[PDB]
Amino acid sequence: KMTSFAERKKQLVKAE
Amino acid sequence: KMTSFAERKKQLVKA
Amino acid sequence: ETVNVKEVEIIKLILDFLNSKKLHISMLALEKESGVINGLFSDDMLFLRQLILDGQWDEVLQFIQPLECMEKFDKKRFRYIILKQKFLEALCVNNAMSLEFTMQEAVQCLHALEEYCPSKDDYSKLCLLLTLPRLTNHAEFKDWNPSTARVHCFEEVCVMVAPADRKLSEAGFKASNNRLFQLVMKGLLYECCVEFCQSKATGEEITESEVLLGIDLLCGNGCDDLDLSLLSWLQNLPSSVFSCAFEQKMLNIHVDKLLKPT
Amino acid sequence: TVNVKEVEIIKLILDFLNSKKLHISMLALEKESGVINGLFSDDMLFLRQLILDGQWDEVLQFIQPLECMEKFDKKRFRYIILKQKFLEALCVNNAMLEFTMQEAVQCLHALEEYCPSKDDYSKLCLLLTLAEFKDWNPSTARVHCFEEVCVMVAEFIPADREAGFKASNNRLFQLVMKGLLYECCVEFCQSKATGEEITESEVLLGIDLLCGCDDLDLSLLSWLQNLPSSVFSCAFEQKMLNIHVDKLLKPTKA
Repeated sequence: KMTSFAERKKQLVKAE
Repeated sequence: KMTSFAERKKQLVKA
Repeated sequence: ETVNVKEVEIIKLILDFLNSKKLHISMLALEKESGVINGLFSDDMLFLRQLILDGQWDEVLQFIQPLECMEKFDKKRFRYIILKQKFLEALCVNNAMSLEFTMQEAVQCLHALEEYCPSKDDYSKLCLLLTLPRLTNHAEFKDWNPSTARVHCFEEVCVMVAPADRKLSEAGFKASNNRLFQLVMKGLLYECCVEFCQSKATGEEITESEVLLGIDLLCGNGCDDLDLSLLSWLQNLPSSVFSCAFEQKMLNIHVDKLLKPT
Repeated sequence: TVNVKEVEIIKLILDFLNSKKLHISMLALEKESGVINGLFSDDMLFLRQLILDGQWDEVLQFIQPLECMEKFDKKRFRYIILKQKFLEALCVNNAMLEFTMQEAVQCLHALEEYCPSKDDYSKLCLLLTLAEFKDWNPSTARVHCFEEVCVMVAEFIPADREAGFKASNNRLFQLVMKGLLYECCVEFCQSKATGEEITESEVLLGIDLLCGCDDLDLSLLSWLQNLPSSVFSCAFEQKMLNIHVDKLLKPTKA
């Protein structure tokens, strides 16, 4: 499994 | 002012 | 290069922690001593809270009766909760008297609760508890405190009553669920990262397991602790490793739970 | 795969309550959790709970086996014990069945033979007419009394040792601030990786103490792991860090 800072940022901003 | 990171460990050790 | 923090918010954090660990006597002591309450309730919600925490059940009933004839106001469950707490307190007074009239009071509370009970089986369980020499001899009511039960009753009542409060700029902050434990673990991770960066630069590159097993929650190696080194280090740094895909390992915590005295 | 004990967290909270002198809450938490911040022998803990629960004659009977020793000041110990007893008696008398003035006068003349100077006792005699030094809280007074007797009885009552069970000093504050800085660092790393401009003052202002509900994970640690070892020694300014602490609005009721 791989994840990036940009991926986490987009996961957070697309969840409000 | 000051620029160091590897020196931070030594400065903390000097105590 | 300056940060402002409020001690009242730290006390709100530790209040949330005490509530999460069912240390409600400590929580009430801390509230009445420091004056702070985690959350912003109405001027009448504070009165309802003080009534519930002091055992003024008849006053609580006469206080919400103006809200009886409403719409989504579940008066059945509200009166059930109130009268059930009243009956359990009368029962705890009765079984510890061993008498006088506390048995009469317990049976009167049981008859008053006879109607608002959600099911006849729960009423049978209540009348069965009435017989036991200690209501704590039941698996469900084994660990049952008056203070914790009153706090749970207030938490269940406010969620149904809320029915307003005054809006403010930033005076309405609560403490998020398990915020102090989260901040403590994040500070421990900050210490781990600072140690990993000070050691990796200082030659010996240990595996990430080393800095995680080197966690010390009680004693802190950093006397000043905040050097503000990690932020300024990230400041002047090439922006290519920020777009570097990394591993998504999960953080496994094992909590040694508290052994509360009975 | 880490180990976290709630007892250590409660010790941090105890240290924080002692730093702000919230001793009623500290004692309530000690009693409700069974946790004591610090190392103490089985006898020192007994003396501690005797002093905290207000058992002064029992304390005097407990420490009497040590008054016969040479290197001991049996004059100041009884002095402070009977002084705290007399102050608590005067306070419980000041409350609006009364026979407590007899006990107050008895506790006063019980410590007359133990004061260092006579003018101090003379001033103490004037307290029966009232509140001239009203930071005197019984819980705080009992804690100070236990500390002042422990800094002298521990020579005969050994600690059975190290101080590896004490919750340090202000450690809860340090860990909270470090968690805030971890949140700042992760918001910075997310910003400069998603194509957003960012500076140092904005991430410092973006501190949400009560909670930006960024969940907890070791993502930054894995990013440090999978990052080359040739950039971990850079040149950056060691900034002037200051934390203004809005102190407590301690109410007036007891």
